[PDB]
Amino acid sequence: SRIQVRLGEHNIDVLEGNEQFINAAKIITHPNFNGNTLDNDIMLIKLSSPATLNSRVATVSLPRSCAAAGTECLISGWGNTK
Amino acid sequence: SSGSSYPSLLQCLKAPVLSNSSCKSSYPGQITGNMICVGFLQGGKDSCQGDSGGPVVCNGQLQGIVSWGYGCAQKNKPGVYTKVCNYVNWIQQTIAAN
Amino acid sequence: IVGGYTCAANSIPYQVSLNSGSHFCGGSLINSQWVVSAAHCYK
Ligand SMILES: [Ca+2]
Repeated sequence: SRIQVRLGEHNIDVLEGNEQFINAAKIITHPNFNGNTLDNDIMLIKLSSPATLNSRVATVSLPRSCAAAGTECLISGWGNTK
Repeated sequence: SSGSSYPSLLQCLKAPVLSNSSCKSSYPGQITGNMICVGFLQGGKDSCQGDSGGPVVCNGQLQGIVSWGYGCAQKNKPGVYTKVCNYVNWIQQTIAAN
Repeated sequence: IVGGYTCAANSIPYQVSLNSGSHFCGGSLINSQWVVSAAHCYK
Protein backbone atom coordinates (compact mmCIF):
# COMPACT_ATOMS: atom_id res chain seq x y z
CA SER A 1 0.00 0.00 0.00
CA ARG A 2 3.13 2.12 -0.53
CA ILE A 3 3.87 4.65 -3.31
CA GLN A 4 6.61 7.25 -3.81
CA VAL A 5 5.57 9.95 -6.28
CA ARG A 6 8.45 11.35 -8.38
CA LEU A 7 7.93 14.84 -9.76
CA GLY A 8 10.14 16.83 -12.14
CA GLU A 9 11.43 13.71 -13.93
CA HIS A 10 12.54 13.20 -17.48
CA ASN A 11 15.26 10.53 -17.24
CA ILE A 12 13.82 8.23 -14.60
CA ASP A 13 17.14 6.37 -14.38
CA VAL A 14 19.36 9.33 -13.53
CA LEU A 15 19.08 11.75 -10.62
CA GLU A 16 19.20 14.97 -12.69
CA GLY A 17 18.71 17.58 -9.99
CA ASN A 18 15.17 18.87 -10.60
CA GLU A 19 13.27 15.93 -9.09
CA GLN A 20 11.09 15.98 -5.99
CA PHE A 21 10.34 12.56 -4.55
CA ILE A 22 7.35 12.76 -2.19
CA ASN A 23 5.71 9.72 -0.59
CA ALA A 24 1.97 9.15 -0.82
CA ALA A 25 0.17 9.95 2.42
CA LYS A 26 -3.33 8.89 1.31
CA ILE A 27 -4.29 6.55 -1.57
CA ILE A 28 -8.03 6.74 -2.51
CA THR A 29 -9.48 4.45 -5.20
CA HIS A 30 -12.86 5.26 -6.76
CA PRO A 31 -15.57 3.60 -4.66
CA ASN A 32 -17.16 2.06 -7.77
CA PHE A 33 -14.00 0.83 -9.43
CA ASN A 34 -14.78 -2.51 -11.07
CA GLY A 35 -11.72 -4.62 -11.66
CA ASN A 36 -13.51 -6.84 -14.13
CA THR A 37 -14.85 -4.21 -16.44
CA LEU A 38 -12.20 -1.63 -15.46
CA ASP A 39 -15.09 0.81 -15.06
CA ASN A 40 -14.16 3.82 -12.84
CA ASP A 41 -10.41 3.26 -13.23
CA ILE A 42 -9.33 6.30 -11.26
CA MET A 43 -7.48 6.95 -8.04
CA LEU A 44 -6.37 10.01 -6.07
CA ILE A 45 -3.06 10.17 -4.16
CA LYS A 46 -2.41 12.72 -1.42
CA LEU A 47 1.26 13.72 -1.12
CA SER A 48 2.91 13.65 2.35
CA SER A 49 4.12 17.22 1.69
CA PRO A 50 3.02 19.68 -1.03
CA ALA A 51 4.90 19.68 -4.30
CA THR A 52 6.79 22.89 -4.98
CA LEU A 53 5.55 24.33 -8.24
CA ASN A 54 8.17 25.88 -10.58
CA SER A 55 9.61 25.49 -14.09
CA ARG A 56 9.91 21.70 -13.76
CA VAL A 57 6.63 21.00 -11.88
CA ALA A 58 3.14 22.26 -12.61
CA THR A 59 -0.51 21.23 -12.27
CA VAL A 60 -2.82 20.40 -15.19
CA SER A 61 -6.41 21.73 -15.32
CA LEU A 62 -9.38 19.39 -14.89
CA PRO A 63 -11.76 19.42 -17.88
CA ARG A 64 -14.25 22.29 -18.16
CA SER A 65 -16.36 19.95 -20.35
CA CYS A 66 -15.99 16.61 -22.17
CA ALA A 67 -14.04 16.79 -25.43
CA ALA A 68 -15.41 16.63 -29.01
CA ALA A 69 -14.50 13.59 -31.11
CA GLY A 70 -11.46 14.44 -33.21
CA THR A 71 -9.76 16.48 -30.49
CA GLU A 72 -6.01 16.00 -30.66
CA CYS A 73 -4.43 15.11 -27.33
CA LEU A 74 -1.01 14.39 -25.89
CA ILE A 75 -0.35 11.13 -24.02
CA SER A 76 2.96 10.62 -22.17
CA GLY A 77 4.69 7.95 -20.12
CA TRP A 78 7.61 5.62 -19.48
CA GLY A 79 5.66 2.55 -20.56
CA ASN A 80 6.75 -0.18 -22.96
CA THR A 81 7.74 1.15 -26.40
CA LYS A 82 7.59 -2.10 -28.38
CA SER B 1 4.27 -4.04 -31.53
CA SER B 2 6.36 -6.99 -30.31
CA GLY B 3 8.90 -7.45 -27.54
CA SER B 4 9.76 -5.22 -24.59
CA SER B 5 11.64 -1.94 -24.26
CA TYR B 6 11.10 0.37 -21.31
CA PRO B 7 12.63 3.85 -21.84
CA SER B 8 14.70 6.00 -19.51
CA LEU B 9 13.40 9.20 -21.17
CA LEU B 10 9.73 10.30 -21.10
CA GLN B 11 7.80 9.54 -24.28
CA CYS B 12 5.06 11.56 -25.98
CA LEU B 13 2.31 10.85 -28.52
CA LYS B 14 -0.28 12.99 -30.28
CA ALA B 15 -3.55 11.10 -30.81
CA PRO B 16 -7.18 12.09 -31.49
CA VAL B 17 -10.28 11.30 -29.44
CA LEU B 18 -12.17 8.58 -31.33
CA SER B 19 -15.96 8.87 -31.60
CA ASN B 20 -18.09 6.64 -29.35
CA SER B 21 -18.96 4.53 -32.39
CA SER B 22 -15.41 3.68 -33.53
CA CYS B 23 -14.61 3.03 -29.89
CA LYS B 24 -17.57 0.70 -29.31
CA SER B 25 -17.13 -1.16 -32.64
CA SER B 26 -13.62 -1.96 -31.48
CA TYR B 27 -14.71 -3.42 -28.11
CA PRO B 28 -18.35 -4.62 -28.46
CA GLY B 29 -20.15 -4.57 -25.10
CA GLN B 30 -17.08 -3.38 -23.13
CA ILE B 31 -17.10 0.42 -23.40
CA THR B 32 -19.03 2.12 -20.62
CA GLY B 33 -20.06 5.76 -20.35
CA ASN B 34 -16.93 6.36 -18.25
CA MET B 35 -14.62 5.39 -21.11
CA ILE B 36 -13.29 7.04 -24.29
CA CYS B 37 -10.98 5.73 -27.01
CA VAL B 38 -7.99 7.78 -28.14
CA GLY B 39 -5.54 6.68 -30.78
CA PHE B 40 -5.35 5.01 -34.20
CA LEU B 41 -7.21 2.02 -35.69
CA GLN B 42 -4.31 1.33 -38.07
CA GLY B 43 -2.30 0.40 -35.00
CA GLY B 44 1.33 1.37 -34.47
CA LYS B 45 0.77 4.27 -32.04
CA ASP B 46 -0.63 3.56 -28.56
CA SER B 47 -0.06 3.64 -24.83
CA CYS B 48 1.21 0.40 -23.27
CA GLN B 49 2.15 -1.31 -19.98
CA GLY B 50 3.79 1.18 -17.66
CA ASP B 51 1.92 4.11 -19.14
CA SER B 52 -1.19 3.30 -17.03
CA GLY B 53 -2.29 6.15 -14.75
CA GLY B 54 -0.65 8.79 -16.88
CA PRO B 55 -2.24 11.83 -18.61
CA VAL B 56 -4.17 12.34 -21.84
CA VAL B 57 -4.26 16.12 -22.15
CA CYS B 58 -6.32 17.87 -24.86
CA ASN B 59 -6.50 21.63 -25.22
CA GLY B 60 -4.87 22.05 -21.79
CA GLN B 61 -7.36 19.85 -20.00
CA LEU B 62 -6.88 16.41 -18.51
CA GLN B 63 -9.53 14.40 -20.45
CA GLY B 64 -8.20 10.88 -19.98
CA ILE B 65 -6.26 8.52 -17.74
CA VAL B 66 -4.33 5.63 -19.33
CA SER B 67 -6.57 2.66 -18.45
CA TRP B 68 -6.64 -0.46 -20.68
CA GLY B 69 -6.74 -2.14 -24.11
CA TYR B 70 -6.16 -5.38 -26.01
CA GLY B 71 -2.38 -5.33 -26.01
CA CYS B 72 -0.84 -2.12 -27.40
CA ALA B 73 -0.70 -0.60 -30.86
CA GLN B 74 -2.77 -3.28 -32.65
CA LYS B 75 -4.95 -2.57 -35.69
CA ASN B 76 -8.51 -1.78 -34.58
CA LYS B 77 -7.62 -2.02 -30.91
CA PRO B 78 -7.14 1.62 -29.81
CA GLY B 79 -6.35 2.53 -26.21
CA VAL B 80 -9.20 2.96 -23.79
CA TYR B 81 -9.02 5.71 -21.23
CA THR B 82 -10.91 6.80 -18.15
CA LYS B 83 -13.18 9.68 -19.11
CA VAL B 84 -12.04 12.31 -16.60
CA CYS B 85 -14.80 14.80 -17.44
CA ASN B 86 -17.31 12.57 -15.61
CA TYR B 87 -15.38 12.81 -12.36
CA VAL B 88 -14.71 16.46 -11.58
CA ASN B 89 -17.28 16.40 -8.74
CA TRP B 90 -15.85 13.26 -7.12
CA ILE B 91 -12.33 14.64 -7.42
CA GLN B 92 -13.19 17.98 -5.85
CA GLN B 93 -15.29 16.40 -3.10
CA THR B 94 -12.53 13.98 -2.22
CA ILE B 95 -9.92 16.72 -2.15
CA ALA B 96 -12.17 18.87 0.07
CA ALA B 97 -12.69 16.04 2.58
CA ASN B 98 -9.16 14.81 2.85
CA ILE C 1 4.21 4.65 -25.50
CA VAL C 2 4.48 2.83 -28.84
CA GLY C 3 5.28 4.88 -31.94
CA GLY C 4 5.82 8.11 -30.04
CA TYR C 5 8.83 10.45 -29.69
CA THR C 6 11.01 11.51 -26.75
CA CYS C 7 9.41 14.54 -25.08
CA ALA C 8 11.42 17.74 -24.69
CA ALA C 9 12.94 17.60 -21.19
CA ASN C 10 10.51 18.86 -18.57
CA SER C 11 7.88 19.70 -21.03
CA ILE C 12 4.87 17.90 -19.50
CA PRO C 13 5.62 19.31 -15.97
CA TYR C 14 2.38 17.76 -14.67
CA GLN C 15 3.59 14.23 -15.45
CA VAL C 16 4.62 12.09 -12.45
CA SER C 17 6.19 8.65 -12.08
CA LEU C 18 4.75 6.41 -9.35
CA ASN C 19 7.59 4.33 -7.92
CA SER C 20 7.62 1.25 -5.68
CA GLY C 21 11.23 0.14 -6.00
CA SER C 22 10.88 0.96 -9.69
CA HIS C 23 8.57 2.87 -12.00
CA PHE C 24 5.26 1.11 -12.42
CA CYS C 25 2.62 3.66 -13.43
CA GLY C 26 2.23 7.30 -14.35
CA GLY C 27 -0.04 9.97 -12.91
CA SER C 28 -0.85 13.68 -13.18
CA LEU C 29 -0.39 16.54 -10.70
CA ILE C 30 -3.70 18.37 -10.32
CA ASN C 31 -2.91 20.55 -7.32
CA SER C 32 0.22 20.95 -5.15
CA GLN C 33 -0.62 17.86 -3.11
CA TRP C 34 -2.91 15.63 -5.16
CA VAL C 35 -2.01 13.29 -8.02
CA VAL C 36 -4.63 11.50 -10.10
CA SER C 37 -3.86 8.08 -11.58
CA ALA C 38 -5.57 4.72 -12.33
CA ALA C 39 -7.28 2.56 -9.72
CA HIS C 40 -5.72 -0.58 -11.24
CA CYS C 41 -2.27 0.95 -10.40
CA TYR C 42 -3.10 0.68 -6.69
CA LYS C 43 -0.09 -0.40 -4.67
CA1 LIG D 1 15.81 11.94 -13.17
